[PDB]
Amino acid sequence: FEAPVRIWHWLTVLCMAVLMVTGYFIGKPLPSVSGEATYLFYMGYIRLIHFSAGMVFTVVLLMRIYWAFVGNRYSRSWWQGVWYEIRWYLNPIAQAAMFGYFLMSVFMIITGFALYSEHSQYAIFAPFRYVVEFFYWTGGNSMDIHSWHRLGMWLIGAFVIGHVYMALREDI
Amino acid sequence: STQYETQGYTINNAGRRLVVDPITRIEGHMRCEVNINDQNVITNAVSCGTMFRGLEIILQGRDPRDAWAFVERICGVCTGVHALASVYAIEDAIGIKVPDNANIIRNIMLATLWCHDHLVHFYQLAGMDWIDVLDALKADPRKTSELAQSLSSWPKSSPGYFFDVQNRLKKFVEGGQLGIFRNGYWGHPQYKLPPEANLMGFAHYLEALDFQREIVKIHAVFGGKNPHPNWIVGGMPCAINIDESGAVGAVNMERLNLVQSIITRTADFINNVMIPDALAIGQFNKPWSEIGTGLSDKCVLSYGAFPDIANDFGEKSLLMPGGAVINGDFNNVLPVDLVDPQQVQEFVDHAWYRYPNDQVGRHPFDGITDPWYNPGDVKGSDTNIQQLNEQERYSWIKAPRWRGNAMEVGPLARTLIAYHKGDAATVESVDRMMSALNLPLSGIQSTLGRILCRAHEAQWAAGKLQYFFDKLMTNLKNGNLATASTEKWEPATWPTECRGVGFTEAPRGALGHWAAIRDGKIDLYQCVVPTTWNASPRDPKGQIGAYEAALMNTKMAIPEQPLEILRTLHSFDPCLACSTH
Amino acid sequence: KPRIPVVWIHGLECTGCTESFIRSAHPLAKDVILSLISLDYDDTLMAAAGTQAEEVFEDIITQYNGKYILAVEGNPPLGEQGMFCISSGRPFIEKLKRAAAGASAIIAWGTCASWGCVQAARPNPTQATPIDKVITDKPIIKVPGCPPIPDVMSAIITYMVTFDRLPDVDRMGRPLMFYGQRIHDKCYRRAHFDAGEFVQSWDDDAARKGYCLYKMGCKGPTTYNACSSTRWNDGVSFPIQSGHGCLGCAENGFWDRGSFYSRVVDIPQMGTHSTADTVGLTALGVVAAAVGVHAV
Amino acid sequence: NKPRIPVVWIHGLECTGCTESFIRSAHPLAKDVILSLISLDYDDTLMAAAGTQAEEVFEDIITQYNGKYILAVEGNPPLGEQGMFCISSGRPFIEKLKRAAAGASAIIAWGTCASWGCVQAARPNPTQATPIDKVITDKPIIKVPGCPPIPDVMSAIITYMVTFDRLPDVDRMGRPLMFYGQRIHDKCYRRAHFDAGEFVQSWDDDAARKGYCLYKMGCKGPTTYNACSSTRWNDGVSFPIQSGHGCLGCAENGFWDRGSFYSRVVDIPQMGTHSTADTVGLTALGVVAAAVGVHA
Amino acid sequence: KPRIPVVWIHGLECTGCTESFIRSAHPLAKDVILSLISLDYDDTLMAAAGTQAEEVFEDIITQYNGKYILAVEGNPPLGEQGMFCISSGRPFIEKLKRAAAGASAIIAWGTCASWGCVQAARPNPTQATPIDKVITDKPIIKVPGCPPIPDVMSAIITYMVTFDRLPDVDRMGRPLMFYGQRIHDKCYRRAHFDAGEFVQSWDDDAARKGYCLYKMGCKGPTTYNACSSTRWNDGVSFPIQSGHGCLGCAENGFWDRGSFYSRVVDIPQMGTHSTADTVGLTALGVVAAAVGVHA
Ligand code: HEM
Ligand code: SF4
Ligand code: SF4
Ligand code: SF4
Ligand code: FCO
Ligand code: F3S
Ligand code: F3S
Ligand code: F3S
Ligand SMILES: [Cl-]
Ligand SMILES: [Mg+2]
Ligand code: NI
Repeated sequence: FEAPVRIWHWLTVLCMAVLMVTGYFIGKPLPSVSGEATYLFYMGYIRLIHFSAGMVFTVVLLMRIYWAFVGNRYSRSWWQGVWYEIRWYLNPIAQAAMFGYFLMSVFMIITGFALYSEHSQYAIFAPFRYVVEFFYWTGGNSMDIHSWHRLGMWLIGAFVIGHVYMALREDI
Repeated sequence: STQYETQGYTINNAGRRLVVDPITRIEGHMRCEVNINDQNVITNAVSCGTMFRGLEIILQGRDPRDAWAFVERICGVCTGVHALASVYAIEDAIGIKVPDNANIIRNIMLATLWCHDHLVHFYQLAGMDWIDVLDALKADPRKTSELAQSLSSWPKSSPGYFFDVQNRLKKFVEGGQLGIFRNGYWGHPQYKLPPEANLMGFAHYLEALDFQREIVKIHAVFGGKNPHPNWIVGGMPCAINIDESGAVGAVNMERLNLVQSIITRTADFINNVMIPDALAIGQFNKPWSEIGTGLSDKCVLSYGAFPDIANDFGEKSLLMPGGAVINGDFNNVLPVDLVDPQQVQEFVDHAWYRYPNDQVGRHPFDGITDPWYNPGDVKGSDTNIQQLNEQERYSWIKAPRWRGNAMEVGPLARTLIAYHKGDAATVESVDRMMSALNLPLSGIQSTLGRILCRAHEAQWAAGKLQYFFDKLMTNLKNGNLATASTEKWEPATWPTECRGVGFTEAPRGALGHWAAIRDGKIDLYQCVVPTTWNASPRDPKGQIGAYEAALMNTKMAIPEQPLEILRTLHSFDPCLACSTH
Repeated sequence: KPRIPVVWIHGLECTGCTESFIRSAHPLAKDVILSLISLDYDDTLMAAAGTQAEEVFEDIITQYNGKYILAVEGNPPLGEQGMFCISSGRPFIEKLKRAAAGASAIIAWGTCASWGCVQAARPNPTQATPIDKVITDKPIIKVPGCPPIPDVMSAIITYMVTFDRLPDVDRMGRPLMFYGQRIHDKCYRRAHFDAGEFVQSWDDDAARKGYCLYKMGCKGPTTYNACSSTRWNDGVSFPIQSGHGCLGCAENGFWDRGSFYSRVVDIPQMGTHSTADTVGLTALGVVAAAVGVHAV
Repeated sequence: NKPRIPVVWIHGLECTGCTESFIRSAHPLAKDVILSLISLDYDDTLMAAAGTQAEEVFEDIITQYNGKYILAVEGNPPLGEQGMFCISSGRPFIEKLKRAAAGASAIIAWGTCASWGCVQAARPNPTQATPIDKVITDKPIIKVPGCPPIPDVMSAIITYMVTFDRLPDVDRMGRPLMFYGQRIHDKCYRRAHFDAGEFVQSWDDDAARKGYCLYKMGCKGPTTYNACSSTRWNDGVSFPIQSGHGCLGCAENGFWDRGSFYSRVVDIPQMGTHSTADTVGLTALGVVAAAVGVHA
Repeated sequence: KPRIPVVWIHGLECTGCTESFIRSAHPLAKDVILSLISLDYDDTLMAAAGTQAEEVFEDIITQYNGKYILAVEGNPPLGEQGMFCISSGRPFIEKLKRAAAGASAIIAWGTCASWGCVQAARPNPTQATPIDKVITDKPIIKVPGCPPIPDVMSAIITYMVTFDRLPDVDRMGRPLMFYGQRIHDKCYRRAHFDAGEFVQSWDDDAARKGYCLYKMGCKGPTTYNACSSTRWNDGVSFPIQSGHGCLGCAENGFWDRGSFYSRVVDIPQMGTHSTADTVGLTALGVVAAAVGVHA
């Protein structure tokens, strides 16, 4: 068994809200506590909720993308790119927004997993270890992965401020 | 050829030219050129820094709190001293006062570096100029033992021990793989130690090579690692916990016990191995108490160091005295001010840099580091220097002057300053040393004197270590544990614009960092480093620096083998990455 | 028996890597030099200078051509035709290339030779370049760190001598044995990290109990090295243990990765001091502007 | 000169491991402790006098320096067989202990033996071995547990008491806060693996060869207070976990009877980040794979 | 057993600190003097005067050299060669240095000895200088306040006698026990501060209900001392409790920190009820005015 099609959107939103709130505090952690670190795991739980929200998010996102593809794009190699451009200068800047949004999510996954699979996951995560070499090729290290990952989160939050105001503008 | 008069010297570049490139058994990259007359005497000397990195440029725009970490990498040999200067400077600019323990620990870090740096230089750098390593193969172990035991209390002196050392060396060479000893100057007539003294020396070289690693454990406790320990603006990051839960995660009694154990061992090695060896080289190389005087009987400089009163850099606080002497007038030790635009200035008219007017010197607050490699005609091409044109630009080192005077800095300089300021401990110490050598006080102002003063400094520093440690422990007994001031850590608390100076005495002499902060970022960062002073090129007056002065009038027994040049230069303990940064 | 010939050259450097090498506790640097290898050229330690030093260099690389190990400390500058670093009146890069040509393998000591280190930081006045950007036809073992751990340096040396082979390396050319894991993967303060127990300002109660230094900017989480296990100077300590966060000194371009004291750091390809919060919050406030202007 | 503080070191039922540990001290060396910090006036293991000469020393010290000496106690008294399970000078050891404690200013209880009872007190405690604090009730007793305690911890506690002229601050159990304030598990360099859910499952597996956590091999780190993970053993060379064996819990009361050493600790929170998130991912990947029809 | 010798000297001061000391409720100053220490020199209380007093001074610092505690009230003036404060025809600073030289530790009583206090305020006519600027080679325990709390003074004394050690101190040399926290962090009026409930003028309704004195210039938020917990004169009161804001009298250079009746700066302040009352009326007025009932 499964459910209605809007479940697989409210999920992503739930995942998104969690990956943001948690990922935020992985980089700018909450105030410090004090006790006996045997019985305390606050930061560890934030990271855990993050990685596994990122698991769910990743699965849902990829199935949700697989269908839009199979179904022609949306509506029920740079040619199409250069042509998207001519008709693009005349709602055409709103599609490129929803597209950029799904492009970010995938970037947040490629980068997010490069970090997660690092300490020798040694299985199906083998490709993500090109992302690392790439950032090294850039003349950087895995710290840059963290930085670009944190940036992606802010960029997503930008669309969300737009996409939310744009939706609430459908309070006709 | 050109001919001219400066500071009592005749600078004459006629005659034969000699090139020593690379200068080895120094830090970094140096090129030296000389001219000798028909008698084989040096009539012209050229000091050339053959490297540049540009830290002053790299520090532009960065966070003042990060500065120490960048500048520390100016030099891995005098590791830590630039970081000390940097935190001094930034704390001067912002107006930060560090806790007592933080100051004591910083003094310990400096003292530790003095002990380590002096020791390694004596044996691993300068040592083979005086010790004929291959001649040690001809020594009698039993006699070597008797010599060693006549000079020191040190336990490691058995005939069997020297025999073992001699055998290890003999085996080592019998393979033709002489390594670091290959193509040396062994058998040079200036090698004056008897075979037994060479064996003793070489054994101690090995002992020093081993033991130097232990000294820096003090840096590892308080600064995490060596080379390049860690520091913070506002004090030190090594929080102290003696008597409370979690002391395992801080500097505790056990950590302090380790520090105490290193201090004892360090003073013991310096006093009974290095000191007697320095004294021994003195006994066998007395003519060198009259060679390589240079500027040391004319102009010497010290900023002073080791503030014993926290945040007080005045005369009542610095345990190592500061001051300047010019024109050989050692009877008036002049006060030094690093803010005064009239005192410290740098000239680039003979260096590979650009000024709006290269005929004037710039105080570091007005400093400019604009590098341009422009050698002029160098009897070669631009990538094939056969001879530096010492008339024009010939070095990556700036030319520092104090009130227009060329100065010598370092252990000898400091000793003279302290001596003539009437520091009782210093006076007594120096007179004893010279009395033992049956030399006048003047004998210190020489190539030999530099080496002697360095050794004496190591002994001074080792003594100081224990002093500082005791000060720390007294604070701890009194419940004074604070190691940092956090109050003005946040850039929001800083003045919008401010500037400061950080100074201390590095192993090689007077060090200064000049820093200007604007809007929480570094607007200016200029460094004048001890070897910058000593290895300085000429100025618009044609005045020569410490190295060039010291090499003047020097007799060479064989010019195809620059042993006398090496002896004098090495006596300064050149650090070229420091000089150029 | 004969020992393997080693040529140790120096480019732009602070000589910290050489200094580290002689700190080795086991084996002692003394025993390495005397018994394990033949240190045939090394400016810092050799007796010969000038033309005598040059003769040694040419003689070693010629007589032991294709058989010696080249150890490289520092890096070559490309600026001013290479004359930012001059050796025997010529650009250091020529020496490097000449030495590399006859080497059977090359050791890149420290962050300098591996990556570029401090002189290569913005704006790299001299165009300091890591060795592997210049020498592309030789096996290069990167042993990064500023400097690397003394006993790591010697362990790598003893490995190559004893096992007569190069150590296995990661995709970056670093030996897996000491650089296969991150500091954060073996840091004794991890218990505090995961508990959310952090030092917030220097010398607070948290610092006095040895709490995690993540909020003080520790770059342990992204830095591969052995410091948290092997430790420094005969296992006495390492940066974090003495209360300062890891700077990331073993990592490529760590100098230009923002403040050492901040979690969110400079993105070089995007301005002078623009970080992910800078660029990110600017974009968030710019949409809020559009979203509130249009809504009136 | 200066007199040193008189120290009387007595031995009950023990293995003499604590005395051995004491002389392992790296800083200060045991030699210097004996020479300069204290006056070790009685100690069966080291003293020249035996028999009636030893008895005379004992009597003379505790009488002359009555109320002014420190009593160090290694081992513990047996209550069984009227105390004749441990006989000193033809009398029950407990009589010696009581006589020594009556004149002491303060008592140091070396090791788990004196602190708790250790191995001889394990089920069924044939001799009724009893910790010192159960016998002596009117004197300050500083418990320095461990089997044995860390050498440098022992000397540090001694140097503390000499230098600062006072007893170290203690928990409710009498252990010095300085070294027993935290758990092994809270300063263990393998926490990263614990926290990730990366465990050794059997000896010398790939996990063990990478130095993964030993929680599932029975490590009692999570319930053991000691300094082994920070201070470390034998001049900071190693500690049990670092050399691949889990903590036995040897600093803790009755640790011998807390089940097998290879049995997992209980009531310790443990939820791995990567272990949980790997499960969450496959659970979701497998739910989808089932619905699509590419199950297995 | 003999009692620890204490030498109590006086520089430029008001004798407020000596007065405070004798206010001690527990232990009584009487019992401190008879049973806990040996107050061997103290100009205010000793019988001997002139040459007799000088003889006592010399005898104590000689006989008990290296073993006595030096208690310092007031401070030395550097102006006029030190002759702004004259003791036995000579500058007080000479007696200070002499007494310091033989002391094992120095207690700097009050703001005067610790910092400078009122005489060091602008323009410091006599160049009054705190003890730690003059004596640099001795442990100095600063016990600031004008004067310090009587029972804090005696508690510090009893600590050093009973525990035979100096109290742990901050980086400023203040005993952590009584100076580790700010007045504002233990003030019984913090509820009002946090609510935004302030006295605005003297004897208003807010003052008669014991509201916060932040707006009346209370320097509590920047002052380290124990007045809000230990309180004054056997726990009877402290400045804020009797309706006056903290002057900051335990802090360095507090006399020159602007008027006492001027608000303190860079202290975060955001009321709970003062903010929520504002958000409410902003919303209610936007609403009531739209409906039409602005009246
Ligand atoms: C909308 C998608 C996501 C958002 C908004 C998000 C947000 C964040 C943020 C802000 C950080 C902190 C970066 C820093 O300051 O260092 C972070 C860390 C991280 N994220 Fe994500 N993330 C997302 C997706 C993912 C995914 C799919 C994964 C894959 C498992 C992932 C794995 C990680 C990891 C491994 C870290 C750092 C863990 C650590 O070392 O503590 N993220 N995330
Ligand atoms: S101090 Fe650094 S390496 Fe250690 S646990 Fe914290 S972040 Fe990780
Ligand atoms: S269970 Fe043991 S091995 Fe694992 S982190 Fe805890 S103390 Fe270390
Ligand atoms: S400002 Fe003054 S009256 Fe108000 S809470 Fe703070 S200390 Fe008390
Ligand atoms: N000593 C030293 Fe290095 C130089 N010159 C510095 O500073
Ligand atoms: S700063 Fe470098 S020394 Fe190790 S702890 Fe970090 S890699
Ligand atoms: S067994 Fe004992 S030795 Fe330490 S590691 Fe556990 S407390
Ligand atoms: S005025 Fe002084 S008395 Fe206390 S309340 Fe303020 S510190
Ligand atoms: Cl030794
Ligand atoms: Mg400079
Ligand atoms: Ni240097």
